[PDB]
Amino acid sequence: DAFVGTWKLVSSENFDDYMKELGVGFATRKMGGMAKPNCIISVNGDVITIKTESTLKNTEISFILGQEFDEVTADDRKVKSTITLDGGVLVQVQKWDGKSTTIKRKREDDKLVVECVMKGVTCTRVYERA
Ligand SMILES: CCCCCCCCCCCCCC(=O)O
Ligand SMILES: Nc1nc2ccc(F)cc2s1
Repeated sequence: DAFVGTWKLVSSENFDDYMKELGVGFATRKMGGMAKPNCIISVNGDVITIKTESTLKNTEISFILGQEFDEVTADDRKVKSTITLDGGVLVQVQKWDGKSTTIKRKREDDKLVVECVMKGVTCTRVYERA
């Protein structure tokens, strides 16, 4: 839709603080902090696939909107994820050990804007088409 494409990270704010709030150790934060991943979003019927590709780590999720799925995150959390579409925004929640984090993906002008929230920390990551 508005989301389908190959997207390249162009900016990131507060990502280290976000990872620290998730419990990510220093070595992994160091790897994440200057990563510039691509995000490849595709849809086939009911099923959305989001691939994240980077030099040191690739991940992939496929899901149906509103159907919970098990996910291993790039920092090796085992989470229960649910993604819905709300006013054009893809809203993902990950739940694990009584905690939660939200990742909201929205299309704004030329950009894919990703807002990641854990507790008091809000990180914003912007991608543009490859
Ligand atoms: C090897 C690098 C691993 C870095 C660990 C990052 C922690 C996972 C949080 C990812 C949030 C998704 C952000 C996005 O799609 O831009
Ligand atoms: N597969 C990958 N997912 C992420 C998420 C964040 C990041 F900084 C690097 C990577 S690599």
